[PDB]
Amino acid sequence: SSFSGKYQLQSQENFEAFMKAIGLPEELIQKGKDIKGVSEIVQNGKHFKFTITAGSKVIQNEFTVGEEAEMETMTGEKVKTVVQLEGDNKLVTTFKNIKSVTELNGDIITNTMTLGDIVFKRISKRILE
Amino acid sequence: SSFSGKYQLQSQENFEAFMKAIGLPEELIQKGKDIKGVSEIVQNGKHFKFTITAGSKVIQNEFTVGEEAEMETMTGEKVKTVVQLEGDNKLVTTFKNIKSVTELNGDIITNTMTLGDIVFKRISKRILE
Ligand SMILES: CCCCCCCCCCCCCCCC(=O)O
Ligand SMILES: CCCCCCCCCCCCCCCC(=O)O
Repeated sequence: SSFSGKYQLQSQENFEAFMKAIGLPEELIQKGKDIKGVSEIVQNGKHFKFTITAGSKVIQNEFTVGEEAEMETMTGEKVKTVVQLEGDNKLVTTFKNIKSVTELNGDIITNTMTLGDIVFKRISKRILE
Repeated sequence: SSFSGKYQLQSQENFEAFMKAIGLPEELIQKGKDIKGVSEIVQNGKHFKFTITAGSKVIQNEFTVGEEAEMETMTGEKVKTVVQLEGDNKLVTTFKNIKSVTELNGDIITNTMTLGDIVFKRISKRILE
């Protein structure tokens, strides 16, 4: 129903391979790979505000599902894409050659980002306030 | 008693003035000045692990109070300093020309950094888990 909340990263798979493939500087990969930070989502209907801790960067994006949005990626590049709702608990988007699926299951969020043969997967858990 | 917790930034003063004074690019200042993120402290006796959300950057430092440690600053520079514990609720250190005081009262942390005539103050509140 609602994605809103604060989520702490629990585990992730293939961070280094994915970050190398998108061209992140090696120095930012090494300092960011072991950080387990907190991301915050604010949902108002179809409108989303994301404050994402990804490695050693904080990225803030907003968008409305189904509307074209301009989004900052991990490299700082801005991309124009549309985020779709699949079901009621999955956000799905494509940009460049990446497919991103954000799936909510109770207190667990799983983000899966596929780039060619690399699947970068983040599992986070809702902070219970 | 214990600093351990996740702390969400509530308010801050002189973020822009401090970041300009230490040489951060205006681009990074504008990106980060409105972010109200979560920082995490883990205390075990004299040992502290910090995961700090500072603007658009996440910085992860670790130190034992009273021992010289290398700490990453906002500029990416690693400084060697000693942090001391004053009482049970104040962390005090000085590096370059900055004095930093981190004070815990109840569930509120007040961080005050003084650089010349600029007092950079951050007020953050413990997330009640
Ligand atoms: C679509 C690009 C957004 C920014 C790219 C950063 C790479 C990681 C994105 C994961 C954010 C998904 C939100 C769930 C919480 C989390 O995993 O932090
Ligand atoms: C002294 C090394 C750290 C350098 C980073 C400076 C940016 C502000 C640091 C304040 C963190 C203090 C912990 C309380 C929580 C917070 O304010 O995020």
